[PDB]
Amino acid sequence: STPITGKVTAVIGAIVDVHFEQSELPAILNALEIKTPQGKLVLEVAQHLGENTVRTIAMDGTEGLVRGEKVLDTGGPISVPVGRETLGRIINVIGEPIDERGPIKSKLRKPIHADPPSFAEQSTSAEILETGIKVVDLLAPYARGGKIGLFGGAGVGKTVFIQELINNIAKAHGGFSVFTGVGERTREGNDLYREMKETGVINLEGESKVALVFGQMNEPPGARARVALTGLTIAEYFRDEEGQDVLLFIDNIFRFTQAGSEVSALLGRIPSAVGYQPTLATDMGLLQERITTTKKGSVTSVQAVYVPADDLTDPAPATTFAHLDATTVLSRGISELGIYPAVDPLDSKSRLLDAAVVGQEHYDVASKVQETLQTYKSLQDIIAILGMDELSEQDKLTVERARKIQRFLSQPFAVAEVFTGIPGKLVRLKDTVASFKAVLEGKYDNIPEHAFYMVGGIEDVVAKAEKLAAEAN
Amino acid sequence: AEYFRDEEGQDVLLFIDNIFRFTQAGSEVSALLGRIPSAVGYQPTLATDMGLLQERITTTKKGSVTSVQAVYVPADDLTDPAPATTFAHLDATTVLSRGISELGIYPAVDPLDSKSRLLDAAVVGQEHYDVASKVQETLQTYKSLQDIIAILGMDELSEQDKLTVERARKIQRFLSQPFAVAEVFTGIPGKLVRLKDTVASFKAVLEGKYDNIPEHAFYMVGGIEDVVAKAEKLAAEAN
Amino acid sequence: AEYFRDEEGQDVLLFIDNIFRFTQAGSEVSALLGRIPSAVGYQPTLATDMGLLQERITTTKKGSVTSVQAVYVPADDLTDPAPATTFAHLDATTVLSRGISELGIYPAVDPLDSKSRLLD
Amino acid sequence: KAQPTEVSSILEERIGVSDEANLNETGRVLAVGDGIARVFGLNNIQAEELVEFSSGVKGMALNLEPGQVGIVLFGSDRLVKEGELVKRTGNIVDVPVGPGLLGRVVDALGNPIDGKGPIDAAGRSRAQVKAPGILPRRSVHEPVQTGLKAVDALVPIGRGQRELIIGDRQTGKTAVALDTILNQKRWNNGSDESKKLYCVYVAVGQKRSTVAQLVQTLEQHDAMKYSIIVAATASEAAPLQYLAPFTAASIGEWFRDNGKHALIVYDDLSKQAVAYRQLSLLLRRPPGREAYPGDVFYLHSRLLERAAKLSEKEGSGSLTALPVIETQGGDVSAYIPTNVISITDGQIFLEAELFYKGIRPAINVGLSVSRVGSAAQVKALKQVAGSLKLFLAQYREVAAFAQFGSDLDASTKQTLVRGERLTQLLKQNQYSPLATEEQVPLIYAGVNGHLDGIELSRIGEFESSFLSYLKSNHNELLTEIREKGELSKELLASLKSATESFVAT
Amino acid sequence: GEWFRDNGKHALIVYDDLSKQAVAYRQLSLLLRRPPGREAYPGDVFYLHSRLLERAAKLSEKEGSGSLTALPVIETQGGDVSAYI
Amino acid sequence: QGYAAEISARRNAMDNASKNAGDMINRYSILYNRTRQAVITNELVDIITGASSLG
Ligand SMILES: Nc1ncnc2c1ncn2[C@@H]1O[C@H](COP(=O)(O)OP(=O)(O)OP(=O)(O)O)[C@@H](O)[C@H]1O
Repeated sequence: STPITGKVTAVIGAIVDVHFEQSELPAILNALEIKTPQGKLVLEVAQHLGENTVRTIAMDGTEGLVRGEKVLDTGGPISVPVGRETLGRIINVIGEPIDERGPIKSKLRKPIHADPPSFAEQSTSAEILETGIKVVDLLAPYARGGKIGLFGGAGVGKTVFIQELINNIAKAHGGFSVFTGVGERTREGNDLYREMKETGVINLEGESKVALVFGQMNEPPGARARVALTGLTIAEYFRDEEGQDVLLFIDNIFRFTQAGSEVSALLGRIPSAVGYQPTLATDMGLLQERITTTKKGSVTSVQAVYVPADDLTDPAPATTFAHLDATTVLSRGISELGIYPAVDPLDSKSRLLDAAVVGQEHYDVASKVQETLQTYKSLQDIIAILGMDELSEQDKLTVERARKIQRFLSQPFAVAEVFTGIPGKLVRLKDTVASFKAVLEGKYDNIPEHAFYMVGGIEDVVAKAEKLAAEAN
Repeated sequence: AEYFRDEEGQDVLLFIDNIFRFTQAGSEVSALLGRIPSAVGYQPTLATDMGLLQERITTTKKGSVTSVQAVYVPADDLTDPAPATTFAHLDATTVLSRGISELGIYPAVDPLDSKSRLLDAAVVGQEHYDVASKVQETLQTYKSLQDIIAILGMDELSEQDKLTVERARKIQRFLSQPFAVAEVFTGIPGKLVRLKDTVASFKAVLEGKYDNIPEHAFYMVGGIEDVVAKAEKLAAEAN
Repeated sequence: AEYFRDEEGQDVLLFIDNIFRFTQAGSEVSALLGRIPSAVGYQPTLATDMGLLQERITTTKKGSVTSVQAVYVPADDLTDPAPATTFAHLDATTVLSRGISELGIYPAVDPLDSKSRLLD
Repeated sequence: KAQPTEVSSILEERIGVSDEANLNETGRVLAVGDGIARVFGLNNIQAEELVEFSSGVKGMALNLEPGQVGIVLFGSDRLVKEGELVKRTGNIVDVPVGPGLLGRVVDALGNPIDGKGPIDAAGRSRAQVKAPGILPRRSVHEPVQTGLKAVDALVPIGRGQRELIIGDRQTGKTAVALDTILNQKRWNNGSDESKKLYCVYVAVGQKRSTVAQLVQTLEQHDAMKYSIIVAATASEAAPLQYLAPFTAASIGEWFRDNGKHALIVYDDLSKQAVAYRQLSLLLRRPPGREAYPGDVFYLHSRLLERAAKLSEKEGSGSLTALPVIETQGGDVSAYIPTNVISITDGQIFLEAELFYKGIRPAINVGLSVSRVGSAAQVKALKQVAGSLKLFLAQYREVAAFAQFGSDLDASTKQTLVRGERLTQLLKQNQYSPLATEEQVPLIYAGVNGHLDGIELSRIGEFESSFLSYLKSNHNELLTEIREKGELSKELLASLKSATESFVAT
Repeated sequence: GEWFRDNGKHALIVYDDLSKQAVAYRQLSLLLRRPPGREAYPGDVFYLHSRLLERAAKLSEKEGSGSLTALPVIETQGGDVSAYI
Repeated sequence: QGYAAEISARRNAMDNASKNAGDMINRYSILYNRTRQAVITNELVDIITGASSLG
């Protein structure tokens, strides 16, 4: 109706400046379009420089641009399509499908810079998100609508772990998954998408249970400092429209921090500490406080954290750790022992590992498990040095118990069914509590250690015990 | 102060706390006074304003100004330009380490890094100079051996070195002194310990006349007679 | 040196010290040339000026130049770029070391880092 | 119902202001980027005056120039657009103060976020009030009974004694002041106002879920009837987080200048320093150490100086402050804490390893100290804890000494055993404050070696057992400690008998 | 290399190095008065190399299965990976 | 007997040495991280300050 035509005046890398005609100025954080021969180019108003002239940052490559071209304003911020159409589509930060499965025929489109929910809308007690995985639901329980710091490099089945999480949420709570690769390696994004087709969480014809947003590495920092907000808004829709518990998976928060620092650098702002942006706490808080538990539902966010050059006083992990309620560590040593998942029991900790949170029984069970494994790990020196000779009946009992738990932490995966053939088990919480409690009491010390490797629960403990007794007979 | 130094011609005790706050006030406005920021974050007119402040703090032919100035150290960095500039203006340095205070040693004066334009053998007496010289040698020896103590301990020393470390650690606890002001932190009456008794005390310690007495009886003590008294109390109580 | 190489056709020895004063003095004025100060306190035009100085020092098919360049290392830091750029221009690198001089031995050469391209 | 429309329509009647709406302030906005805005005009504006933009967002005009004025935002710049109309309030930035603030949860401006309607304010007060001079002060002489064991034992707090709580991430820091507020339920249920003590908690830069659970918990234990929560969460703008503790300090001054006694808790000043350097770097001002502007010492200085004990000439008000500093890996030599340590009247260090050993509270006694707390300790506690800090430092001396496995004499092994008993003694669960009458006999048992024969694991049940023992039986002695706060020799011997009775089990 | 890659062929490229190339781009941006970042580098220098190295890939059989493979060289300083580039 | 006693106390001393060395590594790693962050920050200050006094 009213084309707000702007003119390009300055192109400096990813920085674009537009002079508008009078009284036509869009507000900050609005999408701006330029019809390129290669598609459209998107801009994002970030600094009103006065003189009817504003400063935006790019969302794609800025080659071949003539200053003075017509700039189309969208008025609002970046609208991204939301809804059932978005499941199983590969979406850019712009909102366009790039899986080449045609256009997304979503009904609604939502602006990405929505406000966080109010203090009155905060659910005043974090319950435990029942995942389905034994070790997670046992040791570092996840808040329904909480923050999860996943550590660990690739090659440990981290993608296998997170696909198993997707299926366990789909079976357990029925909420959906939104994955967001900020700065994801495009080859590895392709291998991820191909696997997610093959493991069935993406069904190209049926119901894919997940929506993908891949801000690739070759995109300017203006893209990569907004890919997270795109995936955020998509998850916020499925929370606040469908009333669900929706899981937002983000990799990487540290590449997002790099993107925000580079955006603040290209805008000529003075850099702060470590070379990070000066708006670092605010740039974090605009991402974190839009992830919460409403009364409508919750968005629980799991996000990988790269520790930069192995330092924890680095302000980007020191900022991220001011929001993570639960940690999960995929060590190599656990995967070294052929254990699926590769969860370190000792390091993966929660702020909700408390008797007034999980009940007194679950707390005491996890307490005895951590104490037993801590004593076991302390003994692991003289186990290899001196042997079981130095173990008393106090000790070799606990050593045997911790071996039984260490096999018993292993769980079959519904995603490693084309890999191992053993079907995974959506292991419930109340089964898991009683199973580990009966192991902590010693009611299955007669059962061999091997009858615990990659099992579902205590019923599967009894079943595998009887099966291995029959196979030994 | 300089009025009473000049008009009255008296002896003026000038106590300043904190002189670093002055240079910090000179720093905070200088960015708003249009100056280019200098080193670290301080103002460019640091040493000049420091000089114009210090050079009015002097002793003329008319009067005598004895000034004592506390110097805050930013984050225990003595290579900060403000205290490093301040060292140029002082006659008698006295440096407080946090690590010495963490050993409960009060006051936490570093025994090495304190200096004086005084302490000459033709000024303090030869014996005083010699005693302080041997004390600094002993404590420097201990601080040199500190890393091997941290790795191996006192067992992997030579016995002369072991005796030296023992005597130096006796000296360190002997340095601490009960304060009448900090009596609410101690419950202990303050110790106004005279000079010559202190000299003879450190003399007898360097002579090793009290090596039999354990280290704890040296801690937070007055004169050497008080070390004798505290060793008597420990002998009668610990038994 | 270029004259006695090309216009003469003769082997030329060349003894330059200090090559570090070149880049140093470029940094000494480049701030007052209205250039934004780059890394370490050097000029932005480090590798270009070092390249244009080194690449005019070569052995051609017209004549031979043997280059001997004594290079200053500030506070014995090889990761300082103004020494570290120079490694790319040199065949026979020969490294002194202050810790070896603390043994009093002369010439206090690092036997390790003083590599060669002729060590075939 | 329609009564909200009634109240809102009375406010529509006020919306009378339009009949006298001749603002001498309105001016166009020149530019507005990177959390700042240059506005032309406003030629009768005041310094640090509150203004309000046309999009409803308020702002503080911080720097005045011939030609324009630079006004900081109090929100996102997404709402403010260039060229708009900027009305000034006519006021230096003030906040609502009054008794009706109790129970409510507000922003940095007193606008409530609890959704409980308007604020019954008794007035408006400036943010950057001068701290009181040296003459309307008094040295602290009244205790602050925190309810914690080692806190009230070793580091007593005067009414107005500015005591730092310093620690690291997830190290039980917040729970300390939380349980202190929960201890104040004893006298806030009471009637004497000089015994009463009012609580203001200032959560800045944190998670809204965390603040919601905290407010929920304070409603569960019913601390809310004397609580005031100031929320400056991490989603909000950096100037809000900059500004909010000054506003809560003005609230504490409102309580203090009414003669009353009040407690403010800052959590945390660390993120406020982050917000302030975010401001100053967006002010293009040069940083100093660790990229902070050099006035950041003056910032927390000028904040915390507005908290002391008024003299009787002023009505004997007091305002006690509990700042929280998150450090990085147990460092006490970063630029930000070393400033705060130079300001506060003492330290409460929380070692990460002690809480890693589960010892909650994780108090490092060797670092934690108060300066003038001994002048206002409870007199009975001052009687019974004189050897206590000495014995704990003594046990700390043989703590690192006993790691070598070498056997020792009965004196040092005695101190070892009794200090182990005292170390395992001073653990305390969250939401479990202890009255002074409750804290006295545990100290009296711990001094006199009665715990030594008891098992080290048995101490935790022994505590509650001996407490329920005395509450069942020597309840008169508990009332004596409550009434006196001071143990006579007869109370001492009766206490000795009452201890040694249950010490026989 | 992309010419070979879009011929259904196999190309190995070896960049040697990228550190000098980053220094050159740093010099160009600093003399162009763009605001510097950590170690005076530009912000988009990561955006430089990410725009570079993603041009090497392995194509589809639909495309013809071309392959570009990259061997970049990073000269570290003092054996450090914590340096920015 | 004194030979075995020597090797016992020697093994004890090397255990204590490994423990003390681990503790001192845990201190100096934190010192290293603070030093590295301070160096990068302080040189970035001079980078900005040169870019601060432009035309
Ligand atoms: N006495 C105690 N009893 C039970 N739990 C405790 C106690 N002290 C601390 N904790 C535990 O310590 C954890 C951290 O609490 P708190 O928030 O006070 O730490 P913090 O260092 O303040 O963390 P943050 O600074 O992030 O708020 C909580 O999960 C709490 O359960």
